[PDB]
Amino acid sequence: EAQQNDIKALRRELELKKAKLNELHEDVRRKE
Amino acid sequence: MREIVHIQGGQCGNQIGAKFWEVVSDEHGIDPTGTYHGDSDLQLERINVYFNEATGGRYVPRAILMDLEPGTMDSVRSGPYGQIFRPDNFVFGQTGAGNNWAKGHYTEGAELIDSVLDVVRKEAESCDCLQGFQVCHSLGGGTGSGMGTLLISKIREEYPDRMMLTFSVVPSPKVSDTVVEPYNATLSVHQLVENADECMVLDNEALYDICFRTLKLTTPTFGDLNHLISAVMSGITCCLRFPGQLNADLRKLAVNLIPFPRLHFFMVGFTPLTSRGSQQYRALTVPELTQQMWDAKNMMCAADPRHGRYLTASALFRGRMSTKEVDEQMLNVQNKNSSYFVEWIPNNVKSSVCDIPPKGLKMSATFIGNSTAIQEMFKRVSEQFTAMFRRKAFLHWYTGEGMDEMEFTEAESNMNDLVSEYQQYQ
Amino acid sequence: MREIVHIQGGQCGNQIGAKFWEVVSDEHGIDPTGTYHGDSDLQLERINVYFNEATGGRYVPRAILMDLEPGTMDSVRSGPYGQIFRPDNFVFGQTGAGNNWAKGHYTEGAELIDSVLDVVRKEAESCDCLQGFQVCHSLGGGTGSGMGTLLISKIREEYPDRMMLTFSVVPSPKVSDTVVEPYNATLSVHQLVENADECMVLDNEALYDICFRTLKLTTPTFGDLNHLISAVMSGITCCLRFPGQLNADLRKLAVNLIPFPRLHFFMVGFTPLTSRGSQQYRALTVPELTQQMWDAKNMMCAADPRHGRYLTASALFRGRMSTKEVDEQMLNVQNKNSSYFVEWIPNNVKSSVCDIPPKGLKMSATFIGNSTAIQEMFKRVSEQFTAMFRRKAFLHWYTGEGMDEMEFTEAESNMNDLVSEYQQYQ
Amino acid sequence: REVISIHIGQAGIQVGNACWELYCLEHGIQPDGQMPDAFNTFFSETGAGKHVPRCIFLDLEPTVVDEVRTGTYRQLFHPEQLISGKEDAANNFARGHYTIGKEIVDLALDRIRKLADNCTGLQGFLVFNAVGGGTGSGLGSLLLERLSVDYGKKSKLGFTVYPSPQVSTAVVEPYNSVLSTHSLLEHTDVAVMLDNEAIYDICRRSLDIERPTYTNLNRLIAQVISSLTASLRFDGALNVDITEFQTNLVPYPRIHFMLSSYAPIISAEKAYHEQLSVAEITNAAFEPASMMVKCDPRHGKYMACCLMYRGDVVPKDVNASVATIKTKRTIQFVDWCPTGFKCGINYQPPTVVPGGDLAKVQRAVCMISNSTAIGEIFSRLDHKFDLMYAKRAFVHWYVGEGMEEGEFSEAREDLAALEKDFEEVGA
Amino acid sequence: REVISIHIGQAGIQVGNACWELYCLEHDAFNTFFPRCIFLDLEPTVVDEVRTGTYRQLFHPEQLISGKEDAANNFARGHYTIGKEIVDLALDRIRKLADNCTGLQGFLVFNAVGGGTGSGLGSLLLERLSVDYGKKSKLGFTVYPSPQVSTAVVEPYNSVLSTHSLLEHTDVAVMLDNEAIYDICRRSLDIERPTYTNLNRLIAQVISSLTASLRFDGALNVDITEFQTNLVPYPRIHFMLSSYAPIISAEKAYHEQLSVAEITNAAFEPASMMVKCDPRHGKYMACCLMYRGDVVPKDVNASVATIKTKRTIQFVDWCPTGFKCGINYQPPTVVPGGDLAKVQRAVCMISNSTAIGEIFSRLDHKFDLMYAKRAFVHWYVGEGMEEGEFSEAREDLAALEKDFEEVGA
Ligand SMILES: Nc1nc2c(ncn2[C@@H]2O[C@H](COP(=O)(O)OP(=O)(O)OP(=O)(O)O)[C@@H](O)[C@H]2O)c(=O)[nH]1
Ligand SMILES: Nc1nc2c(ncn2[C@@H]2O[C@H](COP(=O)(O)OP(=O)(O)OP(=O)(O)O)[C@@H](O)[C@H]2O)c(=O)[nH]1
Ligand SMILES: Nc1nc2c(ncn2[C@@H]2O[C@H](COP(=O)(O)OP(=O)(O)O)[C@@H](O)[C@H]2O)c(=O)[nH]1
Ligand SMILES: Nc1nc2c(ncn2[C@@H]2O[C@H](COP(=O)(O)OP(=O)(O)O)[C@@H](O)[C@H]2O)c(=O)[nH]1
Ligand SMILES: [Mg+2]
Repeated sequence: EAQQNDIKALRRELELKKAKLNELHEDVRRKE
Repeated sequence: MREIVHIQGGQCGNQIGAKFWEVVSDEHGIDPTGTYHGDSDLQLERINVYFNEATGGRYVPRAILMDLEPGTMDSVRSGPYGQIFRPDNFVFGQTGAGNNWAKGHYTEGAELIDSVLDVVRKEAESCDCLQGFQVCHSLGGGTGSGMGTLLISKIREEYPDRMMLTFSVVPSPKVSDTVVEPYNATLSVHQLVENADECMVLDNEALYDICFRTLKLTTPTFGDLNHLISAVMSGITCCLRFPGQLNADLRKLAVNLIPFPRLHFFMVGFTPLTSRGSQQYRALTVPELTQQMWDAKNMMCAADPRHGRYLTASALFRGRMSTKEVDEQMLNVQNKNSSYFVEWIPNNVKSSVCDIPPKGLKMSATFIGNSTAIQEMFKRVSEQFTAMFRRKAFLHWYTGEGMDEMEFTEAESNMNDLVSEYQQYQ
Repeated sequence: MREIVHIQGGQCGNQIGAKFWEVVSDEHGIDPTGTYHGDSDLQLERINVYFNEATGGRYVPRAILMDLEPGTMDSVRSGPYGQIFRPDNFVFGQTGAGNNWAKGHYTEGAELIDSVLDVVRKEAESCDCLQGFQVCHSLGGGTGSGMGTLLISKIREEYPDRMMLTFSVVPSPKVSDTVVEPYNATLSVHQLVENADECMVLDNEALYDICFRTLKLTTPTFGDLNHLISAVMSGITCCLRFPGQLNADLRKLAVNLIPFPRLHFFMVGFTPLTSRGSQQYRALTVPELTQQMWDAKNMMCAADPRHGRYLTASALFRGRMSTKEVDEQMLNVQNKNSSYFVEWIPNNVKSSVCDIPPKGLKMSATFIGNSTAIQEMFKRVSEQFTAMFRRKAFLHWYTGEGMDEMEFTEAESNMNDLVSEYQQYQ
Repeated sequence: REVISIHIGQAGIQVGNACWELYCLEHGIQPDGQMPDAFNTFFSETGAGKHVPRCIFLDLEPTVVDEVRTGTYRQLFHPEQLISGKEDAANNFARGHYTIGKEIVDLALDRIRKLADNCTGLQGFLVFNAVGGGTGSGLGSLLLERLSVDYGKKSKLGFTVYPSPQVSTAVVEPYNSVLSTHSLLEHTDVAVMLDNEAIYDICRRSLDIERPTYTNLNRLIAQVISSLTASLRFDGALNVDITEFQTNLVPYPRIHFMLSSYAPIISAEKAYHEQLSVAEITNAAFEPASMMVKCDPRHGKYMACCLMYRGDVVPKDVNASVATIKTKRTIQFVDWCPTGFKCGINYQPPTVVPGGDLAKVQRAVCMISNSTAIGEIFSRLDHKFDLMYAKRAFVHWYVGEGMEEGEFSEAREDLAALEKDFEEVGA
Repeated sequence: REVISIHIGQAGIQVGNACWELYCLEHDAFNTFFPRCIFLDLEPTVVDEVRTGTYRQLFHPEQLISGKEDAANNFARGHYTIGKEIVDLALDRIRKLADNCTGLQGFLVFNAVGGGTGSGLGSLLLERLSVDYGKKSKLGFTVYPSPQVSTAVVEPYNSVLSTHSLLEHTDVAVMLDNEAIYDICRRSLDIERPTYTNLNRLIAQVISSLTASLRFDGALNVDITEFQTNLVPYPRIHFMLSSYAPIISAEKAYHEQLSVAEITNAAFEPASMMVKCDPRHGKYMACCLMYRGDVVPKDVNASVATIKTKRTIQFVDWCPTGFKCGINYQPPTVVPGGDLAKVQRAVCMISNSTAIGEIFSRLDHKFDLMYAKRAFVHWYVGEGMEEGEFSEAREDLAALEKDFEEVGA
């Protein structure tokens, strides 16, 4: 059960990081 | 002109097809007795794609029911839109496979597949310019999966140039009805990767989940789930039946969403889907349709697309709408969520607009994303398959029927090399 | 174009917001069904600020209800104008905090606030140009104070460049509904001074005083209190919805009334507010609105400003008025009582006029004064906080949830230096 | 010859609503834009019988612009002219000069270019703004900066509204006035001040209106502009142009601030019982009970004065009347200037608009003078601006927008230097 | 004198459905059009909308050609597999259309290169027309895919493979994007939500303005052979930016004072080009100005002088006389339900420059990225193609880029 919690935490962190990355990419496109 | 022959297999195929012919007959304005009673002119000129004029305005569907148990045939014949089929098209065995893929693929199929092929041939050459065949079946059952799969292989041997659609449901461990689901689904996919043209993957978890969350139904019987699947199938072949500002046939969608020949497993979604209590609290605009389309909690598969990347995507729109709004919305979702899309492919979204909405609605949409998140289920299945096959559970029920150990190893091999190629292209 | 998304938290927030949406919808001529039935074209020009057109005259309010117990949600859908809210905007927990700021800010908030954030995001991106957010809540309860304050902090780090109004009633010893009022108020104010752009102090004691003398009501239920608060909220944002000879928007008011980033606690009053027995004997001119505006017994807080000094003040006038009269009245009340005003700022009063009165009156006004006397509440609350915390009363319900002791000491220090810093500029 | 008129801010375009109202009612054009050649200075002709004004309304808040889009004159104004932003500067000079100004002034410029290109003998521009706000102050100064670098030699008549000494509506307006004048100093060629308390007192005493709104204020401002452009629009016995004021009234390239007045502002009843001639209106134009800026020229000394005369006026008595003023000793002129007057007479009387509170007068005088009493107002502004700046009140809003503490001190000493400049020319 | 028009594809015949509506509404002057047309497509859905539409009796039944099944956004399918059975029937009709004619100026073709029918059998029709007639002009007004606005996925493959034949087959090729036209309808026509119908209406305006010289007598007439000389300085550089003025609504038109000087200017700003490219990066090689309606030669003469003396735009060092004017007397007509107001005079400008060299370079990367990983190539190869023609079409556009850079210097 412990490893299951690790899975559902790492994906959520991974998801937040991917969303931040998209924001940065969008800003570069607008600024260029 | 362009022709679609319908083939339904097994209990799942028959009941899904029953609801399908209900909604298509209403769209073309045909009564349960078989005679035209519609109002608009538009509903007459494109009924040959699905019907045949017999005599005295009797339009009979171009369908083939196929199973091994009479309960499904009698339930079909009993209900409304049951007396519109030709009784000769109810090709029907007698013994029954019963969730044994070997029975439906080697023993019992061997005496039925001859009769179905006779009917489908006579029904195929009856029309002039065939567009393709349309099959609805399952991958957990025996007479649906095994016989339907064998029928797919024989058909692709005879007609190798014609198109082929397969609406197939796959089993998931959260909704697991039979015990031998992995043994069936793994072998069934082995044949689907080499025989079908494209497969629109379905599942019951997402369907039950959709009716809970978005539709907020209380008792979602199979009728409502089959109603949703039918609405998807009507949306995918609305371009042939009605004029639009931009048309996209079956072949047109296939070439724009399949970048490599073995990468033909899709996810499907339908919009708009709203609760009955909130149907009047909403607008009907293209941006609203797009927000509900690209929601990951709206696919009709239990595979979250945000767990991977989209290779391509498709949006078939129906209704009087401005094409500019269509392209701007597709471009907007292509720029803001840049990481979820593949990089060495710009323009991962093909779009199309038809001018006739489904009956009762103003504007609808159908989404077909070819993502690389679909590989989780194949891994989600293969881990179960190995769990049984490491220790030969239930294996003798198939071995004493003809399958040898090399067949299961081959099915694992094809499953494993497939999940690696999805992982490669992500 | 300029847009306000509305957020109601807790039981206090839900009744205040309920009577608020009735008052605005009645101003814009929208019936309980939610369809337009007004006459003037002017009422349609500025409905984008608070509503969205759905279909066929259906206007839905741009509000989000957020609480923890379903009694408030069902009481909202029961009453009139209850059928206008979109049912999806009823984001909602199930367990209940119950007058425990730690339960409202650490345990139940951590799983509800992602949901309320997602609704707010859709409501913010659904519109084009945000003017600000509008949050109504209390400071004594738990599901309003702790959760709402966490929502404020989360939103401010998301959209940092937009305004934000929060209307908060605060506890007082004479109206003491719960026992842990200071432990909730002191921690809530600590977060408000560092997050909110501007706050509008309210209290229930002054509202009861208004209903006794000015309204002369027999049975002042909560409906009338919410009626007064709603009239104030409509009065301040009237400038964005209607044109006038001198328009003053929310940001224009904020920069004109806040001299220093920590001095953003205002006391509010509204005129005319007269009993039905004396409403017949009255006249409607500018001087009679002012000398009822600037009366100390009309403020909606229990902080008498003549026990302090005025930094700045503002009046928002509604109705066809002469701007010369408006300015000379502000000049007269500032020249006579010069001691009550700050000395190193001349012309302490910002004034504006709008040309649309509320229905039922010919001329009205709305006063917003940023005095220094608001520190009476901070000392008045902090001593009760100290009286329990010196002896560790009720502490374990806060401590055993995740909070430690330095949180209370830091909160004490910040509230204490705040009342100290108000006193220095005094 | 043509002159285009630009309006910035809430007060700016409201003033324009009264001006173009007065213009069409003077030249006999209905609000829809068609007649039932002197209109060529302000209206360009489509060639299909439709006349369009040479003006651009622009501001940052869409409220005041869109009642104009739906009033009676929906069809008079070309749509592109009525520029409108999306959100207001909110009484914040920096916000109008750097944050929001930088997006909107470039659209105004590439508009105003084709207004000038349609013109042939462009006499100049004339701008309307109130310095108390953020739009009229911030992007107004920014617009004047870019106008000076574009044209330079063309006149820019600035009819500005300064904040009143005691009657005020905003609280950060001392900051806005000082920073705005810092650039209005070296850009506007001829800048006319129009206070608000002075106009309030005129409507209270002269027009005997005890309850005036902004409508009457804007009405009489349009009357002064009409009296000032009649010399350009129509022929008279002795006319002047807009390039005449550049030379004849400002002795030094930094002293350009004029006190305006107009006579006779008389209600409908006094005119019936009172007499109009040139001598008494020449008198009434000088008394401080009829000035448009709260200052007293009795405390100052005149450099040069200007006198617009409208209606049935012969030139012999304007000379005799100005002679009587010079022989009086209540007002005195600077030692360096022996002659201090610039006179002008035009044939057409001022027309009246229905609904206004101005009577139909046979003759009128519009006086525009330059003095040193204007130095007292600027000093009066410095006391209360410096009053709050030392403690750094309200500075955090402007510096949060992207400014610093440097521009306050450097703008402060520049206008402080101007105080010393005014005192040394008066000696 | 007559000129016949061919329409290919979903985009081609919808453009024609608006173009012919304008021709009938506009009308011995008719002799050049009255129709001398052919619609042809592989999908029968859009052609048979015409067969039952309002213009049932207007078109002779045979004219409306229609295949059996679509090429489905597949250049190879519409050029090798399915084209081979319908193209022969089409051109063996167009021949007898030309035999009906006596003084044929030329043909004009309408196609979009993104699709399979517009691109594939477009080029196939062009190749048999070039070997059959050779000398007669064939004006091709094509629709190239936009850089950022896009509806298909494999359209880079189609656009490159179509261009390789559009070079040496058509005589005068006018680019038209969809984003640029969308921007035009958004900016000038202030239509915030446009559809394909509005685009096709103003495309017809451009076509009508360049054939009105044949139809009606003007002060300075210009034939189709005139564009052949005056705008293409090299046999392989014929790609024209288009523009039109005044594109204006019904209310704004009355308010503004349309004249010759300002519309000659407005037809030169990049805010009014029919192709998404910035000619500020390029240098004008030649310009052509069709004036319709109320035009005296003086103000058009004065207007080209002001353009030459401006420095916001530059010309090549080769042409001091870098213009070709043309004046016709009859004003442009209007369609009920159309959005363009009636104007005394209008200008359709067709130029040639090096800004077009940017669109090909922009196109190259998108095609290059997909081709490197061999995306979608298996569809085209199984249709009948090979890897040879993909790589060789790639190097043809590479040569064209160097060509524009060399001539522009
Ligand atoms: N004389 C005169 N002054 C006016 C009128 N309307 C507004 N004002 C003045 O304008 C000043 C404030 O500026 P506004 O024009 O109202 O607002 P703004 O300049 O656009 O600046 P923002 O409020 O930030 O948009 C006030 O001090 C008024 O004195 C008017 O009708 N006549
Ligand atoms: N301007 C304009 N362009 C159109 C129109 N219809 C389609 N297009 C363009 O055509 C391109 C795709 O080709 P289509 O014409 O739709 O289809 P096709 O050329 O016949 O090829 P197939 O789909 O295989 O039949 C898209 O990129 C659109 O931009 C139209 O009505 N007007
Ligand atoms: N959506 C849907 N799924 C069905 C229906 N009937 C059966 N299934 C699914 O089919 C699977 C069993 O397939 P089965 O009916 O035994 O196939 P067959 O025996 O080969 O005909 C189960 O997982 C069910 O969830 C139906 O009416 N609708
Ligand atoms: N003005 C007003 N105040 C209310 C109303 N209902 C509750 N309150 C105030 O709410 C305070 C207690 O907060 P509570 O409702 O428990 O907040 P919550 O539990 O966080 O939602 C009391 O001091 C009341 O004065 C109402 O209808 N109107
Ligand atoms: Mg097509």
